[PDB]
Amino acid sequence: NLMQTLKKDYRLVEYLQAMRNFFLDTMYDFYTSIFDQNVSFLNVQLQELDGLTLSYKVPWPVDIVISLECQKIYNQVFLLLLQIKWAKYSLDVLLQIHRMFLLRVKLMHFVNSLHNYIMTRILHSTGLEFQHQVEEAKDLDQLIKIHYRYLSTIHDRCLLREKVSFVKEAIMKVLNLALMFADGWSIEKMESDFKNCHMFLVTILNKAFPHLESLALS
Amino acid sequence: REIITLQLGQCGNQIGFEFWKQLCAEHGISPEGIVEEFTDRKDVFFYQYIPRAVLLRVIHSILNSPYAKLYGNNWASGFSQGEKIHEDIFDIIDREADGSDSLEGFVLCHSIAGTGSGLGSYLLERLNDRYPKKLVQTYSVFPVQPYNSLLTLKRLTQNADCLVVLDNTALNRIATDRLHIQSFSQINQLVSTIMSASTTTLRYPGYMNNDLIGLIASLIPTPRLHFLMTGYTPLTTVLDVMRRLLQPKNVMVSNHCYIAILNIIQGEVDPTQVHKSLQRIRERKLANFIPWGPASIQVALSRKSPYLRVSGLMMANHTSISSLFERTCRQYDKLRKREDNFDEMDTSREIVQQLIDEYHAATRPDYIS
Amino acid sequence: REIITLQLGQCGNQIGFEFWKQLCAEHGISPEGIVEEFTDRKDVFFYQYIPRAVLLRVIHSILNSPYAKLYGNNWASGFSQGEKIHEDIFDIIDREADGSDSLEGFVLCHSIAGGTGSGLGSYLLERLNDRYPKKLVQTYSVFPVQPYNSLLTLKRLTQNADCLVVLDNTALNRIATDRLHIQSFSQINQLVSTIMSASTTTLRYPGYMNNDLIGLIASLIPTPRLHFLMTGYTPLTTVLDVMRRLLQPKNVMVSNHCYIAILNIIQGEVDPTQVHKSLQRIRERKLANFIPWGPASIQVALSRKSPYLRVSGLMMANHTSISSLFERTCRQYDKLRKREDNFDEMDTSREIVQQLIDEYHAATRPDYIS
Amino acid sequence: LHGLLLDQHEEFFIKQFSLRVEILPSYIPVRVAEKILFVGESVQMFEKNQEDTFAAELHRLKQQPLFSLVDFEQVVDRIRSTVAEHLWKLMVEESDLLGQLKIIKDFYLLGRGELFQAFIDTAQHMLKTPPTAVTEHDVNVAFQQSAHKVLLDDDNLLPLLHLTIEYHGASGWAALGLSYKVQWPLHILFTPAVLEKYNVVFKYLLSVRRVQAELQHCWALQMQRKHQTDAIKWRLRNHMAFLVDNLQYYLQVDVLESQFSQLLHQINSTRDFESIRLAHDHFLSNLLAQSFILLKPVFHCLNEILDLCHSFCSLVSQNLGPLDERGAAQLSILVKGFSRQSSLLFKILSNSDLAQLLLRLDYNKYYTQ
Ligand SMILES: Nc1nc2c(ncn2[C@@H]2O[C@H](COP(=O)(O)OP(=O)(O)O)[C@@H](O)[C@H]2O)c(=O)[nH]1
Ligand SMILES: Nc1nc2c(ncn2[C@@H]2O[C@H](COP(=O)(O)OP(=O)(O)O)[C@@H](O)[C@H]2O)c(=O)[nH]1
Repeated sequence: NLMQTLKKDYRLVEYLQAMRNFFLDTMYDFYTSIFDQNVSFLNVQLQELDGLTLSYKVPWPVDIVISLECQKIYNQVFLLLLQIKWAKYSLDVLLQIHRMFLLRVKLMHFVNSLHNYIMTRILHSTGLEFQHQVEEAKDLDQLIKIHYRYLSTIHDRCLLREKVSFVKEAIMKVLNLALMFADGWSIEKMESDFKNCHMFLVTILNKAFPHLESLALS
Repeated sequence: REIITLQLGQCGNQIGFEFWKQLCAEHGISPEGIVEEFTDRKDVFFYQYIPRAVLLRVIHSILNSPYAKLYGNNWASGFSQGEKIHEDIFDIIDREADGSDSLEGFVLCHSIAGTGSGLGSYLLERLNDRYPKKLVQTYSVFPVQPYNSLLTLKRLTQNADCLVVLDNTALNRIATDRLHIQSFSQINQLVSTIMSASTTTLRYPGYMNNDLIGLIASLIPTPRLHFLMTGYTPLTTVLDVMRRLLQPKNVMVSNHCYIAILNIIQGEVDPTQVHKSLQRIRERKLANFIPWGPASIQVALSRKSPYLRVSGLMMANHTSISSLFERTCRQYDKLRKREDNFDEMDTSREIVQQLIDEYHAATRPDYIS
Repeated sequence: REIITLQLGQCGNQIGFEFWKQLCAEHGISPEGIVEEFTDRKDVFFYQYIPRAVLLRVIHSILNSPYAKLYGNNWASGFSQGEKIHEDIFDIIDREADGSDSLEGFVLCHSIAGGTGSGLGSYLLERLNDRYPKKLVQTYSVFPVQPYNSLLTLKRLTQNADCLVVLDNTALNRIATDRLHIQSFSQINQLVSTIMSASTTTLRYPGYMNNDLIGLIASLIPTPRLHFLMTGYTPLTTVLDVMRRLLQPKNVMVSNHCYIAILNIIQGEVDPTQVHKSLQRIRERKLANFIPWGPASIQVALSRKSPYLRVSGLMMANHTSISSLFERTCRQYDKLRKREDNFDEMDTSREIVQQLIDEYHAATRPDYIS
Repeated sequence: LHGLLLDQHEEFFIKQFSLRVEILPSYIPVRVAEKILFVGESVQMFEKNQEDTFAAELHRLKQQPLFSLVDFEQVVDRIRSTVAEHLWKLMVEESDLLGQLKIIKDFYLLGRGELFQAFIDTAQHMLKTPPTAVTEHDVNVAFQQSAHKVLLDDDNLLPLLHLTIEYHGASGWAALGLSYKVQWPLHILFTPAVLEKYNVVFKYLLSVRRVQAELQHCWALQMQRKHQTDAIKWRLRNHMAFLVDNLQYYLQVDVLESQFSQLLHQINSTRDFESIRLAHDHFLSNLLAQSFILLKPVFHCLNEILDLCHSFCSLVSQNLGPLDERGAAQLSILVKGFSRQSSLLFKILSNSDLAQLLLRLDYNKYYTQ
């Protein structure tokens, strides 16, 4: 009965589909306003460097599935995703003088390739499999397991749990190049850094656990 | 964030109307601009339903169609007539631009082959004047004609934010090969398909590419090289599509290398096999890129209109487009020494020479400087 | 709190009748001034039904209309006549004031270009301030020897009329060609009546605020000098749709620069929940510039269209760009001064209007105060 | 069923009636207790075939040797929906439930605001003094004279409004109140409790309507005084203190005419009676919250703006010449307190305060403070 009323509506399944939809269109206009703060200003915008804790309201019949420690993980991936949309949009909204453009394609590519990896290859691969799994739910318990086997794996493929200061920080520090170069609109001293950190990125990720090779091409 | 369309001359009004036919056919909107009962965000291309169309002899033909509920030959001739009605047409733009909540772009359907080429030349210089934060993309169509053509190039070389070539000769080839016709009313059937499928990611929201600036700026490396060519083979896995796309028999253009490739997949394909298809494209190496900048191929998934089978579209930035210019360029030098100031024509010839000379250097290992 | 309306000059008497035939049509009032069968508060303009009007050749044209039961050219010549019929007309005015319960204001329709208006309209504003000192005098004046009549009148409207709305015939004749395609006076007046009608919409229907003429003007005029307004009528569909057409100067009847305060009037049945959503996007786009010195806001109000007769819209604007129109006039005045009993009154009038144009040009500075 | 209670020892759990919880049974839910009190009050205030059928059902329950709560509600929910359906007829169709609600929104929620500005103009001097035992009736004749003063004439629904003065258990406005004698059928929905929270809102909304009126009179006093250097300091603070109240008086049509638009929708959609009893109870609960009344800080800050403005408008009206004999020395005291309160509320703002701050800062002036 609970699963029945959860496809729509105590439609627990219907509520779950909306959850991973209102983040991970609509959320495009939301972030673009933040590019150009206040805690009440955002709410009217939503209802229309690393913070913005987001939450939601779940009825008791589905409270047992979407637990409290489940909100934070869903919030964890949302924070990191925006920083990618940020750098991707920051280097996109604009349009040795022309030498800067060679530093654009050499960079606007790299952030774009990463974004193509997290969303499509991960945030849509496991998502396509998860839906095909929940539609065969036959138990109160295993529905938790098939769900908990969706976050704890998507938090691993998207490298955020461990090996942060070993690998994740590299992507994080080169993301600061997407901020510095965006404002300025020293040039020679950027490629010396860029060609180093990018080579630092590949010469560190070269240890590849196996799914990392889908991006290791560039 | 909406995009407004403008149809100029007999050609532009023809290609836009048929495009508005199929687009209204894809959407669940009856010909009478009334919603049909029978998921799609349509505020970008529709106003609550009336399209944001700006049409500019053929007007009678449009009205005679059952879709009435949905609303000389010199280049210098068009340029003069445009200044005459400067405020006449721009009030229609301004009443809709300010009438639009947040305008995003400016798409243009015009043929540079007579008056639309002159009027189109007028709009570009004018649109850059008033609106400095508005994208201008032009779906220009290519084939006394060399003159009108080369001028529109000079205007299009620095005014438009992007450009998509559509040459009639290559389109004439597809007319006989895979259709067996020999007609104007038939070649545009493909052009509408090219146009509609081009903006599918914007009318059906997905995860990536929720704005037109998101699609183009991945291709264009520098504002000078803002010329694109398209591809549409389906007339089957993800690998079968892209390989059918790189064959020059399908490209709508009559050493060299690419700049960047963007692909559109509209079928029910699985996202499990796309990243591997790129590998087999790289290993087998069916295309080369610039030797200087590390170039990439992009591909996006979408959803076909349920109100309407795996199809796909390809957008390209290929340096072989230089040859198309050099032909009319040679044709200009032909009639120049063959036959009140006649000085602007030389200024246009100088600037278009720059762009071509940049193409030939764009494909060299020393594009720097 | 009723408002006695006066009409002077040919232009003023003509627009009023077209303003009257429009108003009584919105209500269930027969041309015989009798209610027809067919909530709408009708006391502000009608006396118990007769309109509280005082009309001052053209009168014959009005009495020949089926609405009969509804009730030279120099500045010096017009004034001289005024003082001669001083006592005659005030008994007409005074008896209407005592008849009303609590008289509040004085609506006046006159044209500065119109000789009679430039002579008789100017005289009343000085007498009206003398006799009744606690009554606002607001005029629907309309700009067009011609520059003389205009500047001499502006000398009175800047110290007597505590409010004013300007209607420029140049922009009106323009709008007639582009979006109406007329080429006469009999056609352009149709749109004039539409402005005055929707200008007093919130008063004729019971609402929450804006239940008096003071309820509209007080938010617009901060200082006794900045007392000039402008109007805009868009429909010639959501709440965000109507506002984006207001701020475009393509519809405002006008020919750094920034506003002072905006009043929006909506006569449709739009959902009043999304109006706060519309204002947010407007502040995001930043479509209009404002003053930094003092606190100001953009306002909006709702009402109901006449049921016996779809979304309309009218905006009240207080712009400093209106000062340019004065300069154009006063420029031509100086042009005729060097080309042609005391010739001194026309001299001081040029000086006092110099303060007005100065006050607006100094208003667009971060230091307008003092 | 008959609108009277048979009790003389405080036995029944229903003692303008109310409801008792500390004596209510255990297994009976509080929800159905709300249903009972409504059907009873609606008949008491109200004073064919729907009578005998309800009797036999009540008697049949006594023969059941097991009280099943699932069946106790099964008969009560029909009776509630029965009297509510007929009451909704009388409230809308003959009386233009909906008709009574329109009357409520008018007089309780200041819907007919024009009546209350003339009511204030007359009943002004007879209320500023401390209220005594005679001013209770001294004002009722003024209010009755007010309705006839705006040609609103109806012997119906006029004698149902009797102004009360909470005397002997201070200005007159602090004790003013308005009671409404509910009819019989609507007594189930209008208990003295729900008519109490309505009364509290009527006091707060009448207060701000009073200060804006006398403030607008000051505006007409400066304009009347057109021809002192310090004379400008008034309007530089008056127009300042005008926007803090006028905009405070806005957002009220955007919270009244919006919430009222939903409650009027909730009835015309659901056929159930329980929906009305919860939607209306939900409708009123928003007014206590959205109107910033329950939140003490915003209720304690703007509260000072009210009586501070009283001193200002009185001071400028208490003289006919310039503020010279310590008057200007007095004006400089409020601005030192008010201007701080302006920035103080700016800090309180920075759920619904955006709808208030958007209007206050669309001109970006408070950003400088
Ligand atoms: N491919 C294609 N080309 C067209 C079509 N209609 C017109 N053209 C081209 O447009 C050119 C003539 O444009 P014209 O009618 O003179 O434009 P106008 O001067 O603005 O009216 C010709 O060279 C045609 O090749 C069409 O339906 N399809
Ligand atoms: N808007 C408008 N203006 C008018 C109308 N009739 C006259 N005017 C204005 O009045 C001016 C001419 O004044 P005139 O009527 O000769 O003054 P009179 O001889 O004293 O009545 C012109 O400049 C017009 O702009 C009208 O019906 N509508």
